Amino acid sequence: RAPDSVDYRKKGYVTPVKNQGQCGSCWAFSSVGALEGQLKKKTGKLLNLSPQNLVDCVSENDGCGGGYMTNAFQYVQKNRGIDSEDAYPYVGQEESCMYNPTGKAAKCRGYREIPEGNEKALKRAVARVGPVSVAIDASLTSFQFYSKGVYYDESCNSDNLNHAVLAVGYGIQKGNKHWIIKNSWGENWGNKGYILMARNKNNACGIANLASFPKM
Ligand SMILES: *[C@]1(O)CO[C@H]2[C@@H]1N(C(=O)[C@H](CC(C)C)NC(=O)c1ccc(-c3csc(N4CCN(C)CC4)n3)cc1)C[C@@H]2F
Ligand code: NA
Repeated sequence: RAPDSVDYRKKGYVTPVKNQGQCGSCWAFSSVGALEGQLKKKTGKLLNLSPQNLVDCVSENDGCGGGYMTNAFQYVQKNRGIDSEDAYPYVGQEESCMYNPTGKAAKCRGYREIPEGNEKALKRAVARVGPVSVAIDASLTSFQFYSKGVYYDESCNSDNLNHAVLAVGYGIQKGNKHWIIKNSWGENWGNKGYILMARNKNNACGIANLASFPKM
């Protein structure tokens, strides 16, 4: 059995909260967050990886028009690397691919998709692998104005995924099981950039429907 609670913020696996701006690069932030966790586990060092590298260079995605995290991990593998944020900084608009192997800060040997809808498998992956890339329905006004507590809205649509975020842990708050979710809308959004989302509540907001992690 996995631990009852896991919080990778407490383990030094999670970089500061970023702000993607208007660019539809949620997928790229979700992807780099999962890579950053694996890089810390493998090398002992926490550093910011480049979402702009992904935006500009993953041709299977649509840059600031959106993308998938699976395609991002596939690119890092096929490309034999991803650059650091410092080497390839975020500008929030699409530009020509500027990937440089001199700035390479991580590699990827593959990825794994979590079995669809399986929150227990997602829990075990978070516990035993690290932070996991996830997609959710973030379209409700109640999500937009999240402040505190465990987020649950009966109107959330588990069949309508429209945002990519990072599951950095899980636990329980006053009896309500949750996922600890890192967003990419700045520290001013939510609770210092984070939201606790209902866990084991009928796959609320589709949290386990499009989850994946990279391998290093
Ligand atoms: C996030 O910033 C949240 O708001 C934005 C952005 N979104 C996404 O990235 C979502 C995330 C999923 C639900 C995990 N993804 C998409 O909406 C998405 C995925 C793929 C594509 C795609 C790939 S190739 C391609 N095109 C279209 C255009 N033609 C000319 C070339 C190929 N499109 C697009 C969008 C959701 C929201 F967009
Ligand atoms: Na692909």
